[PDB]
Amino acid sequence: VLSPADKTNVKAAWGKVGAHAGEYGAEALERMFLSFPTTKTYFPHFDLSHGSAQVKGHGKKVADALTNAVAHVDDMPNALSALSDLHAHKLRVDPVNFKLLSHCLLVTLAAHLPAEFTPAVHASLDKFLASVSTVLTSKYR
Amino acid sequence: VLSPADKTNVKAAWGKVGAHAGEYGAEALERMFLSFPTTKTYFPHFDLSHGSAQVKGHGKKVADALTNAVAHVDDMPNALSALSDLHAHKLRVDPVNFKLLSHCLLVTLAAHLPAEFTPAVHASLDKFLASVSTVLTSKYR
Amino acid sequence: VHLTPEEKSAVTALWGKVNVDEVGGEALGRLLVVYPWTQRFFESFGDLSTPDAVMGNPKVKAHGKKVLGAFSDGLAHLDNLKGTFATLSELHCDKLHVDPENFRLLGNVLVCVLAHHFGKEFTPPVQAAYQKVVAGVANALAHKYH
Amino acid sequence: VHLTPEEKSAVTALWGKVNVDEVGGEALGRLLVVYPWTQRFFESFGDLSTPDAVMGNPKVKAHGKKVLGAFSDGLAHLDNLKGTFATLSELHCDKLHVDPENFRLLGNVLVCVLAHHFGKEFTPPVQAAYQKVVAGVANALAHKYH
Ligand code: HEM
Ligand code: HEM
Ligand code: HEM
Ligand code: HEM
Repeated sequence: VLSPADKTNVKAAWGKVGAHAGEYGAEALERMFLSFPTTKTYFPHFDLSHGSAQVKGHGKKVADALTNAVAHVDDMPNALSALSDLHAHKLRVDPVNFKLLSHCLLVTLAAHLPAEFTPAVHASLDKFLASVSTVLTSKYR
Repeated sequence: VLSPADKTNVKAAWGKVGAHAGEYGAEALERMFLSFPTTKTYFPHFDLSHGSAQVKGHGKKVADALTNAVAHVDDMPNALSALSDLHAHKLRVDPVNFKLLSHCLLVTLAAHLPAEFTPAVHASLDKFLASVSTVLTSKYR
Repeated sequence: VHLTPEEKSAVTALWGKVNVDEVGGEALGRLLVVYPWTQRFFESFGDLSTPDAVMGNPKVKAHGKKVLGAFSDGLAHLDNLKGTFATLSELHCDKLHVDPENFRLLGNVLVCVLAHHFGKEFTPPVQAAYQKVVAGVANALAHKYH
Repeated sequence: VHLTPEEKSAVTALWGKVNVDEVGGEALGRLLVVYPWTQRFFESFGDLSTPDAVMGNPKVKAHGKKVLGAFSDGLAHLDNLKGTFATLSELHCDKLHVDPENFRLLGNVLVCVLAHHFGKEFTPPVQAAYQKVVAGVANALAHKYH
């Protein structure tokens, strides 16, 4: 469960991301594709070259979904319901992959927010991304 | 989330286990220690030899907690809150290990209950052990 | 892989009693029922809405026999799993786009099915040898991914 | 560890800029804060109840320096990680009883720390190289477990 302090830390850190969300989402994806190539199996229909428009576009979508979750941090299962259905019933991405994207998002935030990525904040963001992953995987079976 | 059919399936299977719960618990542990030797790091104080009494006694406790969970299948967090605290604040077993014991328990059940271990019951039991695992690691951080 | 002679021979003797057609059908079928997301690769097989439909599906059954047949032929190459499954690894990656985590899930389902079939004969040490085999096959199947 | 020479030069290039003493205390400290169950091995280290207690604990900082010193030394032996880390693998298994999953968690935290310190210089390709390195070290440290 997220604690009051976790929620504060996540809103603060995401607040600083601001209007960079999209860019950071695309970077998180590129990091994932290169560090964990098996994740590429879910995107056979994308051009995955550096700077690809499909990657930027998808980055923004992911980032917007995370922004929505932060905006609704006290009601995430309902805020992400539609996405939860989509992953469970259509996309059917193996659960292990969520841990990989989460880690790459943390690396990306660390690379861009040196003053805000303290140990406490790192801890809260990791818990937050784990909670998002849980919600997204909750209807799989 | 456990559906009505899952609970029924889990109650029926566990019902046949009956007075063998303790023997199966011990057998599941032995299979885990042998198949996944890294799990032995949590029991440096046990004699882990075949038939040692610590494994037996511990297999009984594990099996009884599972029996209690099956009986409280609709209220698990509450019924297992004490074990949840124990694992989170004292034992501090890494979450990955729960998957390993769960697999070994399923193998144990398939071994001893061939007519009852149908595909649907296999599905329910794996979901049930996953939920139990989730409950036991819910207070870790 | 790092298989002890008593382990190598425990695998081999058990495998000689296996009906590949039945076990294959059962392993793949159970994979699809227990981990429903794995159905994503098999939309053209037909109806997979219920366990009964999955287990009775002839395309599921025939695909299971094919998969386990290749697994079976690999048990004669334990000292070289990588070279034996190399072209299969490439196909799974480049043509089929199958997340290798699926190979791990099937392995564990396979181990449960062997236990279901052989009961008492599938002792703790026999299981440990098969766990090493199934992880070795999984790793060989994923080795050419890029 | 299969590393291209250009990956190996990126890894070495960056590592040349690291203050191992400081990065060692940060990585160990963050492991114990983010994944608090790992504190089970350090009960003699005193107060680990809040983030500042952990991050500034002189024993955590000294232990971090020791861990990262040994890790550095491994970066000079990328073609023989298993041999380099054999006695430490044994020690972690037989004396300290450390679940090897802890080595994987530390690797991931080390990657976050490198990213935190180097910012943009820690490009996606450089990360990818470091991920192969931390997995290889974790694997080497686990290799003598039994
Ligand atoms: C932080 C966790 C994640 C979130 C918030 C997220 C969110 C999203 C969003 C917003 C979409 C767009 C759906 C739409 O068009 O409305 C999407 C699609 C998709 N996601 Fe997820 N996702 C997550 C993790 C992953 C993972 C780990 C993978 C697999 C590696 C994955 C694979 C896909 C694929 C293949 C699509 C379809 C892309 C396309 O065809 O355009 N997602 N996701
Ligand atoms: C199915 C999930 C599990 C359940 C239901 C479970 C249940 C229990 C129970 C009932 C106890 C005894 C507490 C007491 O003595 O009153 C216990 C203790 C313990 N468990 Fe868990 N356990 C599970 C998984 C694991 C895993 C995966 C590990 C690590 C591999 C583990 C390691 C331990 C250890 C080391 C103890 C203390 C044993 C002793 O010192 O006597 N458990 N568990
Ligand atoms: C023991 C591990 C496995 C082995 C040994 C194996 C082997 C094979 C073989 C020999 C083929 C025939 C390819 C050809 O016609 O040349 C094949 C096809 C295929 N496999 Fe596997 N396989 C394994 C696991 C899996 C899993 C777990 C999945 C997904 C859940 C999967 C998905 C597929 C798919 C989608 C095809 C193509 C079927 C078609 O043509 O419609 N495989 N496999
Ligand atoms: C990169 C991975 C690691 C390396 C290279 C490493 C290296 C070392 C070294 C050089 C020592 C001192 C050996 C001695 O006292 O003779 C040590 C001790 C120790 N390590 Fe590891 N270590 C690693 C990861 C970890 C992890 C992740 C943990 C647990 C979370 C851990 C737990 C310990 C403990 C408890 C000691 C003994 C502390 C004491 O003196 O009381 N290590 N390690």
